Amino acid sequence: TLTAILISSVFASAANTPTPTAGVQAFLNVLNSGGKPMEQMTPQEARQVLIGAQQGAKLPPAQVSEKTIQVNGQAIKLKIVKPENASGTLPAFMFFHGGGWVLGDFPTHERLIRDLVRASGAAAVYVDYTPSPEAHFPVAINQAYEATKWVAEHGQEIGVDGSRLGLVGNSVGGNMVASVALQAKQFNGPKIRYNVMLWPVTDANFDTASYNQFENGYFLSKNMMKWFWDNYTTSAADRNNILASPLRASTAQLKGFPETLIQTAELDVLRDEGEAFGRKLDAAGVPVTVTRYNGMIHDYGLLNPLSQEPTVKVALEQAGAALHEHLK
Amino acid sequence: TLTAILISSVFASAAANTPTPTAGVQAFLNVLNSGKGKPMEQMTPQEARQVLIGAQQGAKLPPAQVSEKTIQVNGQAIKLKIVKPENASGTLPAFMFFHGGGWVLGDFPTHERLIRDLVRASGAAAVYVDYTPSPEAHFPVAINQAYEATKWVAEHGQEIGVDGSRLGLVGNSVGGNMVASVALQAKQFNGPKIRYNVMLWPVTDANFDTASYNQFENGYFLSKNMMKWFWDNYTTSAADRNNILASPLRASTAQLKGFPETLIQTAELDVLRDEGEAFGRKLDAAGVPVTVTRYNGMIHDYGLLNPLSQEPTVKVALEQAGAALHEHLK
Repeated sequence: TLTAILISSVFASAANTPTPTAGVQAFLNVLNSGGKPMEQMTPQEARQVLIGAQQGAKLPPAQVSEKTIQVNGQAIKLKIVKPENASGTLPAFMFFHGGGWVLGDFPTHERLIRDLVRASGAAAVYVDYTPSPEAHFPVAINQAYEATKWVAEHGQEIGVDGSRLGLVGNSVGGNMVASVALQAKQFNGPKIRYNVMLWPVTDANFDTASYNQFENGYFLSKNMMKWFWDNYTTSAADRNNILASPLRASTAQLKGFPETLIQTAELDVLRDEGEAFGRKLDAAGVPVTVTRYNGMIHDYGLLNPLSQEPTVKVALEQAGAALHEHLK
Repeated sequence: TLTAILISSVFASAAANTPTPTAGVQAFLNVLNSGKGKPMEQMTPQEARQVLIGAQQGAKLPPAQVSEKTIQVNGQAIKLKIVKPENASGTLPAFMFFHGGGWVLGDFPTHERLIRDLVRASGAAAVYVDYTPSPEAHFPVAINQAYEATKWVAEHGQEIGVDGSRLGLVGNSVGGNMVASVALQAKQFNGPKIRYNVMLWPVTDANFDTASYNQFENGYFLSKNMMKWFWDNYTTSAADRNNILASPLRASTAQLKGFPETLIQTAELDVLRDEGEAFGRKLDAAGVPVTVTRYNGMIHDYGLLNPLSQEPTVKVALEQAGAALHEHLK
């Protein structure tokens, strides 16, 4: 009886090219119809673009606190985010924000951070590193490492088990994850349970296939990336330093890197260098997972206008679930 | 000074995003491709079934509870296997589980480790459906059994300790095809309600000419000739292959409107990769909430094959599928 209907005309019908999802396309359509390119702005002007765009988002419940640490004649501001009904001592992850070294701060990233805390059950420790061009390489990655060391050694002071410590970051913050992990390897600690590199920057080069395919029109442009790198450091030697361009590390330099998750966006100039870095990690014996989220642009999980995109909600839940498993 | 070390030669670099297997997947392929047996499509169904049975046999299973129930629908009996978290007691949401194997291969034991992993990661009960294999049956027997079993759980789930109103659909390969087929029947027949679909490296079209079909046609376990053989055992009818319950990629936007919220996982080095990703794009164009995740370095059935159950990507991918399902079954 059913089989007759199933084979009938009731169910008759009549190239995997990258395209944004409908929700991402709607965001891009307005952006691309707008004005002045970011690389022609001052740092202050560019910072305000992200501040104004992120302002006023609905924040999911979480507990936020603040601590300023003193390390090696340096004050470092931390913002600590915990699940709303947190009790007892929690594992933690450092959180390194994106923004091309020039942009970004805690409020711009707060919704993303809260999403990752909720999905992982772990405390986030945001590091308020000095932006570029006020500082150049390697000021911020040094601050990031020193703050990581402080949490590992003193984390009980903020209710965290510093022995169960991850590193999480988006974009240049994902670069910062790799930079802190490589410092920790060279300096014999602290131990890191897991890295989450969200759509990371991994190389000071602008000629991968994805750089060419998504050069303009996909929110993050090639020229923005060049501007960001120029504000960070114009030194060829710095750009050849694995703490800036971790894609340039050899297999031997990557051996022993922490277990890692890399998320990439299908329509992101940075996609190919993030995926390539994952392949290099695996060749060095590092346990690594690389997930490409189709239809997405760079910073899909950051931009508050995209916070209800189905892929965004799933991707961040999935990053949190992986983190939770590795912080037990 | 600390900066001095960071800018120093200590950190100078000592040292094209081409698809390659991870080291662990390559090790598995080297064992597999070392065998001197004949191609699967030259085997009898029984011989081919034994290949997958043996590949999966003897694996460590993570803790879970397993039970069985045979249901009677429209005069036909359908065997179910029900998998719950080890410490389950209390009503749970559920997902139907449709196994893969090209319609010819597969069963519960071959898929048990995968099913248990998804149950543990999601907290939900799995209801495996023992559909009739091909060529013993052809289209649409198995997808009808799958739909009838789904309807039964929705209406009678209390009998197995499940809230049938919170019901997902999960399957790998042709099982992911079966997810879409059951969802499209449910839309046509006005129920049951489905919270979430998880299509794991699915078959979506009876065509063999996508770029991934050509790039990965041999050497990556699942071959183009295997896929043609599986389809041929399932149905050689052109009309059936043009039916959206067999080739859901051929559905129009209007036919896909209202499909349940969906997660699709694809493997980078899988003939089926492109049709799975293309189906996700079609769902999104029809207003369906859909996430498509490609796992790099993986072959087809990365999450099924027990020799790959300790591959880092596998463990993470299945945890991530379970987390998405948990969020949608609350």
